[PDB]
Amino acid sequence: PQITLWQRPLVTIKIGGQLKEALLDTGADDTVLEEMSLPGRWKPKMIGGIGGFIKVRQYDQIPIEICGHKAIGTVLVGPTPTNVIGRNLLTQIGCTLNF
Amino acid sequence: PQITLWQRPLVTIKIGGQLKEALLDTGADDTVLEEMSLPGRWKPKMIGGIGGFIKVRQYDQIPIEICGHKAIGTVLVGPTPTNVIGRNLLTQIGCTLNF
Ligand SMILES: COC(=O)N[C@H](C(=O)NN(CCC[C@@]1(O)Cc2ccc(cc2)C/C=C/CNC(=O)[C@H](C(C)C)NC1=O)Cc1ccc([C@H]2C=S=CC2)cc1)C(C)(C)C
Ligand SMILES: [Cl-]
Ligand SMILES: [Cl-]
Ligand SMILES: [Cl-]
Repeated sequence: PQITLWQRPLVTIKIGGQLKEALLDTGADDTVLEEMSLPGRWKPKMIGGIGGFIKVRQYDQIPIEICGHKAIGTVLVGPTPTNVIGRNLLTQIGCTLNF
Repeated sequence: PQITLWQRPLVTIKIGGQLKEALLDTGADDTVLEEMSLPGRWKPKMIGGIGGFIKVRQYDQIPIEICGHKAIGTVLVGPTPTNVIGRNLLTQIGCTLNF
């Protein structure tokens, strides 16, 4: 698809069999979701945003569908204000910025 | 241009007679720059991201040039950890996400 930016670029993702809404964010290195359960072991990560730093749980090699495009990669889980899909997954689904 | 997302999508902007580097951020409603002087009226605003909120000054109708493309819009100025170009200016240079 081609997504213009007059509204927030919110898309449906699927992860762990569940649909969620998430924001496609080219300004984010990483993908970070609101509290949820994921399988396996996690590692610690501190990520920085506009307001400061939060601690999140890092899960690797997680399957996630983004607008129907399949990806498998690192998902961070923590107290984010919204679900955000960052460049780690945007690259997997072949996203670019164009003007 | 077509901008890949293997790396952070940094561009040069011209604003208030200054050249600055900024991040093209489809997840940002607003454009926020580190402390700088701008002409004209402003009003205070709180903006939120990962890590919580910061207080910024909101300047309206500011001319900016981004990768050779002229636009005009609201620019927020304050203690942001990095310069971000948000959707309010990305729309004006005809920037889209594609995959
Ligand atoms: C390299 O680290 C990162 O990629 N951080 C990422 C990130 O925050 N990077 N930044 C992109 C902006 C994040 C976000 O689009 C992400 C975002 C957060 C909240 C919301 C939407 C989108 C809902 C709140 C509504 C309105 N909020 C915003 O639109 C704000 C803008 C006012 C900035 N939008 C955002 O803050 C900008 C940003 C980049 C770097 C840094 C750091 C540099 S040094 C320490 C931090 C801070 C902010 C992230 C998501 C993993 C925490
Ligand atoms: Cl990844
Ligand atoms: Cl504007
Ligand atoms: Cl358009």
